[PDB]
Amino acid sequence: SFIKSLENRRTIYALGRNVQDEEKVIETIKEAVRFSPTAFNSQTGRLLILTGDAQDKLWDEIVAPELKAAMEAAKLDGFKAAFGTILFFEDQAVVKNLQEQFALYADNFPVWSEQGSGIISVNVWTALAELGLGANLQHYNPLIDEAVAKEWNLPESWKLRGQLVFGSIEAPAGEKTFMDDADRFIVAK
Amino acid sequence: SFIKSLENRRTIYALGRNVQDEEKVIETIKEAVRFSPTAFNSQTGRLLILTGDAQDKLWDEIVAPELKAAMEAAKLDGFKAAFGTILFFEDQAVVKNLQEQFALYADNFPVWSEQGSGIISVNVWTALAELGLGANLQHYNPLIDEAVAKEWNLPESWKLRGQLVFGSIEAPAGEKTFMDDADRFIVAK
Ligand SMILES: Cc1cc2nc3c(=O)[nH]c(=O)nc-3n(C[C@H](O)[C@H](O)[C@H](O)COP(=O)(O)O)c2cc1C
Ligand SMILES: Cc1cc2nc3c(=O)[nH]c(=O)nc-3n(C[C@H](O)[C@H](O)[C@H](O)COP(=O)(O)O)c2cc1C
Ligand SMILES: Oc1ccc(Nc2cc(Cl)c(O)c(Cl)c2)cc1
Ligand SMILES: Oc1ccc(Nc2cc(Cl)c(O)c(Cl)c2)cc1
Repeated sequence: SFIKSLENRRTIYALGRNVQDEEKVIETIKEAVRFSPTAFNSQTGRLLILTGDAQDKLWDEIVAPELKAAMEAAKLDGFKAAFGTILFFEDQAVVKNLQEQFALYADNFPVWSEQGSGIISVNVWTALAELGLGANLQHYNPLIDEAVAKEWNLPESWKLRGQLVFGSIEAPAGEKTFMDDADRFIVAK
Repeated sequence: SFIKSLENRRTIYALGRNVQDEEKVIETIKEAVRFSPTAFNSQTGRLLILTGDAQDKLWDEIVAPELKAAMEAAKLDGFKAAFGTILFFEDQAVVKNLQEQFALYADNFPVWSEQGSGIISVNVWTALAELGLGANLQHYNPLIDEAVAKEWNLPESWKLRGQLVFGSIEAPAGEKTFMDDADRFIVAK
């Protein structure tokens, strides 16, 4: 069931590279984004999908130095050890064009774009889990933005929002609690 | 499959009240939100689920007058005709507390909350579609916020983000196009 698929998606930090069919994984990532809704069917999400040498490079040559340099003013090995990383962006050129075309909803489009990033991120995350792969979602933006844009020659208008690290599950998810229903759902007739 | 479930979710404007098991619908809405991820497991989403008389009241006694009064400074019948409306909020008290506890990520929590609203909205939307029900997502916030808060005695800290109108499917979804893969997915090895 769909609810079972949602329940099956979890944050998995212990990731490896025991991935059998990388083509199928890419196809599934694309499909999850394709079938996600966005305001005005604006489809503002953009993805950079890194595996292999590019995966090593992101973590060793971009994230680590950026962090070290920032601090001066480990967990990273765990991210690098994964099969890959999906970097999620939102295309600001499209958001800007929507603000111009429909000045009525100018303030809304940035909000709806942010919601859209959440939407495609979890749809991909859940689709990967259905393949038996684990993932975790990181946020080393805005620190790594410029280096990522330069290395993979990305448009300036792509605004980095999240990095979904994914791979084979090497240890189970931890415990998770849930709020009291009564504190977040009200039903009225 | 999960991808099939995503593809099955569509915007349906022609909605009715031919809903067989309202308890099951409510259970499914709750489960979809429960199993959605949020930053720090903060679970900031809040829902007001309106059916029956409350559904009529929202559209006839709140949305319509607020709109008419705003304009002075139809489609609504189509929304009213649905079985119900799920109003999605984000609890600002929790966001504020997170900003205080982890001042390091103060700027992030509002963003992650917005993403979370997108996340739970589409998970519920898709779960409803799996039950054979249709829905559409509206945004009459912030115009109706105060009236909604007063009528259903909601906490001030609940910030209205979206209204998912749902019910039986009375006409099929319209045509939808998709961007070129090449313009939104980059794969690197
Ligand atoms: C919008 C968003 C931002 C998140 N940020 C991070 C993060 O930066 N680093 C991290 O390790 N997990 C992050 N998480 C993961 C959440 O902590 C996790 O989803 C939550 O604790 C529920 O656990 P689960 O994913 O196993 O269901 C984020 C999740 C969401 C939805
Ligand atoms: C964040 C968000 C905001 C949306 N805002 C509205 C809206 O205010 N009114 C409306 O009728 N549809 C709205 N939509 C519906 C989109 O236009 C619709 O999802 C998109 O055109 C794709 O069509 P589909 O839902 O049939 O897949 C919104 C969708 C999303 C994800
Ligand atoms: O209260 C509102 C009523 C109608 C709209 N118009 C609208 C219509 C569509 Cl199809 C959208 O995807 C979006 Cl984001 C907005 C926006 C706000
Ligand atoms: O670059 C970053 C690395 C680690 C964090 N910490 C963090 C850790 C968890 Cl479990 C979260 O749910 C969130 Cl939202 C943030 C935040 C940003």
